[PDB]
Amino acid sequence: AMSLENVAFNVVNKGHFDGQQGEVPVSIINNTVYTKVDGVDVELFENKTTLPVNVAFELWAKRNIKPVPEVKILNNLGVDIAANTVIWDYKRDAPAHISTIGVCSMTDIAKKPTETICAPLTVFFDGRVDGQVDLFRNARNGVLITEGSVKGLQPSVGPKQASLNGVTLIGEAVKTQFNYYKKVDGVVQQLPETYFTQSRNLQEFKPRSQMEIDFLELAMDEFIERYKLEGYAFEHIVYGDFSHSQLGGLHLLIGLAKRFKESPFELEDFIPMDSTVKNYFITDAQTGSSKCVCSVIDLLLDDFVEIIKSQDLSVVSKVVKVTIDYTEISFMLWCKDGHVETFYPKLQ
Amino acid sequence: AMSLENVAFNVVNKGHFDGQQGEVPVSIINNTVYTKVDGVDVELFENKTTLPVNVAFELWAKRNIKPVPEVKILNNLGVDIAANTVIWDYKRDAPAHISTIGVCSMTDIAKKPTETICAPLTVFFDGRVDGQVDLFRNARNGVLITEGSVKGLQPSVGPKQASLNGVTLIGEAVKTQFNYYKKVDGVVQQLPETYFTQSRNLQEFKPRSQMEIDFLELAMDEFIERYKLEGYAFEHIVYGDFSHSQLGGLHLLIGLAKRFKESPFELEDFIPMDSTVKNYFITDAQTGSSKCVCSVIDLLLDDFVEIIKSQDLSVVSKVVKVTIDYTEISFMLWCKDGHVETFYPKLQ
Amino acid sequence: AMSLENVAFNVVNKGHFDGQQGEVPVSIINNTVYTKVDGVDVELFENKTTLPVNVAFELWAKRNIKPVPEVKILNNLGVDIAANTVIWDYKRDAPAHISTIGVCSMTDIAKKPTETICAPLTVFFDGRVDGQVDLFRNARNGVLITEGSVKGLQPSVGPKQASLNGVTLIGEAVKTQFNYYKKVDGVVQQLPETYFTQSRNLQEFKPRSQMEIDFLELAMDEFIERYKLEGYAFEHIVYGDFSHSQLGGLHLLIGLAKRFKESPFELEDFIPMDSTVKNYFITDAQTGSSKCVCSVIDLLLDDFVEIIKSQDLSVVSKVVKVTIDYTEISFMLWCKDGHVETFYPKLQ
Amino acid sequence: AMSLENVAFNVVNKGHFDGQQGEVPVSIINNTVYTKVDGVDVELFENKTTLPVNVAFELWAKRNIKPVPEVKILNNLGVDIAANTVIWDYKRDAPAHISTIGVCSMTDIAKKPTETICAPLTVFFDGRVDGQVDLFRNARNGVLITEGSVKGLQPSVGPKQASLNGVTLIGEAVKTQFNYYKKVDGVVQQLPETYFTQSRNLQEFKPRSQMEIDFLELAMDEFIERYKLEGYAFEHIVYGDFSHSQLGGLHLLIGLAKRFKESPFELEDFIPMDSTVKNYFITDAQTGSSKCVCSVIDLLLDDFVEIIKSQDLSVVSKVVKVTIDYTEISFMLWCKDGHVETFYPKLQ
Amino acid sequence: AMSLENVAFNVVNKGHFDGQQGEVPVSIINNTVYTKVDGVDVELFENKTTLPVNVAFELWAKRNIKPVPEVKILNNLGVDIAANTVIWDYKRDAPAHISTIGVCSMTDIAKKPTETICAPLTVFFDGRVDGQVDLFRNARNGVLITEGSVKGLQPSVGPKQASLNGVTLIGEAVKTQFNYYKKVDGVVQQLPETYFTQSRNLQEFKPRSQMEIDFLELAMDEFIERYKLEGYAFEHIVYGDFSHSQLGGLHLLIGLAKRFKESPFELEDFIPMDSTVKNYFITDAQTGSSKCVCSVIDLLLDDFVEIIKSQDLSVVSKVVKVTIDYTEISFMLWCKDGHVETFYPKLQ
Ligand SMILES: c1ncc2c(n1)NCC2
Ligand SMILES: c1ncc2c(n1)NCC2
Ligand SMILES: c1ncc2c(n1)NCC2
Ligand SMILES: c1ncc2c(n1)NCC2
Ligand SMILES: c1ncc2c(n1)NCC2
Repeated sequence: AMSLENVAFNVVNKGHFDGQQGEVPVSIINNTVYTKVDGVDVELFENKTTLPVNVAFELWAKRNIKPVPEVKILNNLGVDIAANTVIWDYKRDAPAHISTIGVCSMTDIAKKPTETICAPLTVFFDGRVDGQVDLFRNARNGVLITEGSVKGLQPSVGPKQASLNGVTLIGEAVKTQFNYYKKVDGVVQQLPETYFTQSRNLQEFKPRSQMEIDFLELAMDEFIERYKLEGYAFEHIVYGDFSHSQLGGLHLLIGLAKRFKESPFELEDFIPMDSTVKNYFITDAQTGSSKCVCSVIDLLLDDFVEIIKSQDLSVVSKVVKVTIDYTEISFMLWCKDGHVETFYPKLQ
Repeated sequence: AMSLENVAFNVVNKGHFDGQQGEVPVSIINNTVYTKVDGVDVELFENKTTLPVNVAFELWAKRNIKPVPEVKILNNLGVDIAANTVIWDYKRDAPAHISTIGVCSMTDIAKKPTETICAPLTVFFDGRVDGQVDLFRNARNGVLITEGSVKGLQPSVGPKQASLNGVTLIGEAVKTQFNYYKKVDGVVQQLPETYFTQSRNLQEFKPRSQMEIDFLELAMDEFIERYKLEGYAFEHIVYGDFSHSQLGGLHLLIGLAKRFKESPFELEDFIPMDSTVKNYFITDAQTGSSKCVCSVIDLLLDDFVEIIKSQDLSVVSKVVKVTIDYTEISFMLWCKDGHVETFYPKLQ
Repeated sequence: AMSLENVAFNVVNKGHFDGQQGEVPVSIINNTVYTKVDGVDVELFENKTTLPVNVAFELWAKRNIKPVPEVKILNNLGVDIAANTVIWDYKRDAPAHISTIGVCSMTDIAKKPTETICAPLTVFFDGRVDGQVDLFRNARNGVLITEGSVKGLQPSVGPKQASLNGVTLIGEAVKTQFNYYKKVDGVVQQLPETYFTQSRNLQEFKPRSQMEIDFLELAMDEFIERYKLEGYAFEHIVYGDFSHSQLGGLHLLIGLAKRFKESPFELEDFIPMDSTVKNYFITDAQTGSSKCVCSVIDLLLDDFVEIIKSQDLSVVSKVVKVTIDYTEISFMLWCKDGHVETFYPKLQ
Repeated sequence: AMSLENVAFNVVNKGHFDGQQGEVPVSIINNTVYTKVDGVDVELFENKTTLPVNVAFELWAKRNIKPVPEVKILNNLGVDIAANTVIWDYKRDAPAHISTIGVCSMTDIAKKPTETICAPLTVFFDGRVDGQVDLFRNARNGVLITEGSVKGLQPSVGPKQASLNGVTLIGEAVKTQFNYYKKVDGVVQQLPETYFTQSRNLQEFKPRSQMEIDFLELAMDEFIERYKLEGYAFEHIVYGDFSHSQLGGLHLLIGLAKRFKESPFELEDFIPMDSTVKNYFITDAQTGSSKCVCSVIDLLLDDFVEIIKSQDLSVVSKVVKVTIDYTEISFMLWCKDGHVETFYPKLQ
Repeated sequence: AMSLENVAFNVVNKGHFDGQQGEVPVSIINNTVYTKVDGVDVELFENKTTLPVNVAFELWAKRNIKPVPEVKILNNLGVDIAANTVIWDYKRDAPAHISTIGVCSMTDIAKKPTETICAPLTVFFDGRVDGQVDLFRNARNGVLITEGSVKGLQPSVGPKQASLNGVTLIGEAVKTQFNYYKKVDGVVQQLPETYFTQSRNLQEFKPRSQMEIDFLELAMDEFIERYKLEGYAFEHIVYGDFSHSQLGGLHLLIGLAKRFKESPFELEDFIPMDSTVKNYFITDAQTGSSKCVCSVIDLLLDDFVEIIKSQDLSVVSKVVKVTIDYTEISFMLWCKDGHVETFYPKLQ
């Protein structure tokens, strides 16, 4: 007996949809859901989605409140829809997927992932919910996450971090590192060996290795000396060049974090969504050095050093493909006289 | 267990709210309520009110579908709120009253009219619903309608016509002529002697007397001759004067109906609401004769003749007060040399 | 002391803005202006313009309520702005001009047309308002209308009809036929010889000549015989050909009116604005004969006969230019063996 | 002579409504009020209320700009409406009350609180405005605030802090501590002995006692030792338990402030309004420990210590009612073997 | 071949409009432009302007991404429109000018500034774009900026700072200090000698002189002693008086910055636009001292000291006009016994 007033009752009393019985008075005006409290309207939800306000309200209330894979991972794995849950995309303030399965009568394409409409779609399954590992085994297409082993299925160890209510974290009181499994056309697919992005923020950036501590503490020339990075263009790629009108390099988040401590800069997120590589229109406030499309990736500095040091530096220009977050990231490598000139996530 | 989905289910299956159990998927977008039918959205309701879309939807679904007094009568009698029903105002496409009693959780000020919040409000009671005659008997303020006699209380015979789903009609299969009772501060009022407006349309106008048949059939001069109306300015007041830039007279609906048969005209309803006297910005299409504020009343021609023939014609200008639909309508009477110059509802 | 509440007071009490003092409570919700009447909101105005709701409300309230030239005439004469009035475009439900002069503080570019900002704009002047003939005399660019003669200036007799509150009519109680004058860069122009469109409706079409009476009364072959129209393709151009999937001809409003009496058809007005030539996507309901772009002109049948009879019929295809409503209308004339095949307004 | 353009003139020139004469051009688009400045539109107000945009604009402009009681206090005292002022609710960005008295023609239920419509409503009166103490004496229901004594009326000393333009502060240049008086059904009511919440922020939290300084400075075990809190579950209730998936305790704002200094966390305010007890969906970013409904109260630590130490610890579970901000706050007390297990504001 | 889908393609791929060929799917809902990415809608733009959403999207995409004069300077110089660029006003989130020249088909009044419609408008020209210095020489009205000298034109050295993508900065990698030129009615105008505002923020305020360092570091009485400011009311004007209900003075941004370090305060920007002098409704959080209209200017402290010390202190009250940002700023000077009482930017 699903209703707008019951979803609102659950939000008000339980903090989210919790299957509880009850109704609260609701008013919908434009794109906002309000509830009456002591004679006045109190805002419960502001629709930022392209779905109808009451529909987006129910999907948000029905969001998964357990640690779930970050939307960039689900996207990189080709996930189309989730089985009997809503993965809320906090970066877009919208459902991560267009349709649902057994969640909301307006967006449901099926009540169970076993329905034939779900066979061509890559359904996300959560091994923490009863019966979902079995539903993945019977699914034609799907991605499964588990906390432990599944007899016969070869696991892929995912990232350490997961998203819990929009907070990306490495769990201590909860498990956030999952085993990942994928099936394409009824066949279990081998997930590739991959690096993982660290999902850190510029404002609250923390080093996760002795190399990262040394990058943030040491001066540019002594860090490059200590880590034998001469001829790898870290001065351009990681530290950044703010001497010309066009900002040079600055493609690693740790380099932006180091700069941010000394002077501020504007990062225009012109495609605001979760992705392995992010594109920003950057304007350095100290110098006025700027770049319309500055691709940034948050790799652990050691992982980036390992990628660039593994490269052959004998050709003028080549596409270097690196698996990051299960996806193929093309990098552009420019060399001269056996030294790196630039190395950046190739702007497609 | 009131809900948006249940109100929508009732509209789709029963044509209105009928207390039936069930839910249909609903989407709200801007001011419209849609329901999904075979994968596509079908419009159920377009909000024309100043209330939230979902709230207006429920009050419209919960509208009274029996013949009810026309909103102009309820307003003239000082009705503030209705007891356990919604009087839908079809002229405004909105509820006739701001609040409800035992109807909708968002608009309810009380569940029963016996609650102390209803004591100072003139509550509308319908003697056709069980226990409402007794709720009026106990009420401090109220208006009661009945189909027959009430013990001890003397009735005021109302108009022949009532509104059934927005259709104003004189019932043949249903009773539309009610007895009216009114209480102010616990005292049963003596409702005054009143004329009633006829609530006719210009396009489907029907005469309701031999004088009205003769007005529409005969020529102007022979009707005035037959009914001894010389000196009463019917040529100006009722027939209308389209010879000058400002349209002269034309204050009786029957006169507009007669004109409408010969040539069309635009009637701008600049305050669209139900009222005893209506104001229109009229433009006669044949002549180009026009008037910004042309007050029109739909009185039976015989009743209008009685009013104008019962006035003293010895003063240049005076206010003539007439009880019409229980309200005091002021008219402006202009005379010269013992004859009428003009007579018009000075009301809005 | 202009205000929203004062404009609303004027609309409610005077039927339009009349400079009266007073205020009524107003509420604005989305694109609608409401006013409170006995505790409930009554709609005063629904904004159909691309201007802000309160601004469009004031321009509509301040609309010219005298017979004014039809917007197609003002446009054809290059009118940019009106002097101290608003020409309301009833076909678009919007002001005919972007800006105003001495009308509304939000849209005013000047308070008087003598301000230098108005010098390059063709200002519309109304000789019926005191001092406007003299403001046109001093203006660099302008269009003047008068009811009589102007000293020294030679007139161009305009169309018989004018628009009074959106009703196009030939005045009997008011004058609708104006003298037109135009100045370009300080020089009084000689307005060209022009035909005028008749501005009739399909539903209320009336013949304005003995030829038009004969077209509507007689059969196709006897009308063409009586008026010696053999070889002029009136069967195709005026009567219409509904025998093939593509509707043939039907470019004169009188021909659509004749057809409309026998059987209905849909006319999709895909560019809804006032213009000399109109384009309709027509679907004949009886036959299913249709045409995406069917250009229709409302010319007096005698004027259309004069145009087609004054053309050289010796070339396969050529452009025929005709001054209609002061503008140059291009027609496409197609001939074969000295007879007309088709003739149609190539205009939009 | 109230108007939209006059309210806007006052906002632009005086920073709020100040009864000044004048008008500025205004445009309303969707839910925003703009004014023209140097040819471009400048936003004056964005409507976040469920009232029409122009109406909410006027109530916001007419907001009380003197220190006023925090909305949680007015609500806890049953205040329905204010006398001749608007208490703006900055937490909701909306008027604290639905209707007004002598403020705005659209929301006014009366011009003076002496009107009979105000008798059943608890009207807020401000003794700092001339004649309001007398109006409270004549009011059937009301709440009065004063800066000093009222002859014969027994005062209740309110909180030290008040809200001045949305800034909660303890006044040094202005008086913020008021005497409070309440009347129910014509009878002056004795306000109960009460504790007061401190109205502090997590980000700018300041200790207001030596115990609060010691809580934030000392380690958990030495604070509990110093203040003899062994057996009172401060480790769970105040410090918080982040070791399991469900976050344990954390019901006192000072405990959240201490945690906030070490590591961040998300507090989802799912019912955003001012209240004595707040409910948050909390997610600890360091551990991933979370709780859907975590009730938080900002009491001075000494006051909380006094409440819990006053409890009988001999029963398994009991409801403990404490008067806070004039309202009865139910707490849930869970004991075992003469020691506290948990003590929290009971989730209703 | 301009289109919505091409503008969106440019935003997604180039970070702004870059004349590139291509189309991406777009959806417009209410005031937001979305693009489809991996089956879900991603927000590209939220319209905060009074222009249609698709039109504002194109003007924002077509914004000037080079360092440009701050909107306060362009306004103070009477700039109406820009030549073949869009100056985006980041403080209003809207175009700085109503119309464009050769930018967008919906807002263009002309394709080239040489068109006669641009002659009466003060067109902004950028000497960094080819042919714009010549277009300024031929323009009747205009403002020109250059990086170097223009043969024969007497330059005005502008402010050190410019706006690059909404970041006000003094360029190190780019030039931000321009030469300014103005023409009124075909005649090159001599720009006056002027002081410049510093365009600093309260939160990230940095001193730009030894006097400014001493103001922020030293105590009030020793700074006034060191700089011989006795009798100049710096205690009131610059430091601020928070002892009474009305906040005294506090008209220099550096004084607000010094206060901000010790205690917070709310600054209500009730007219949010870029201007030489700003007006704020300020509420000091520590004391509750407040002022509805507190005019603030960010002059370099030395420049302010120079202005006030240059004043004659022998009259009770006088208007003192100072040229700041090319505009005449009226100050109010109040003296008594040869000493300053107050000196503030006169509230108009
Ligand atoms: C594209 N981006 C950067 C570089 C390049 N091409 N050649 C050397 C450096
Ligand atoms: C106003 N209205 C109508 C009339 C009048 N004044 N004098 C004669 C008739
Ligand atoms: C285009 N439209 C009409 C016609 C034509 N081409 N050829 C003969 C008649
Ligand atoms: C509800 N909440 C917490 C507890 C309880 N019941 N029993 C002991 C601890
Ligand atoms: C206006 N504002 C401040 C002052 C004044 N007038 N006289 C002395 C001080």
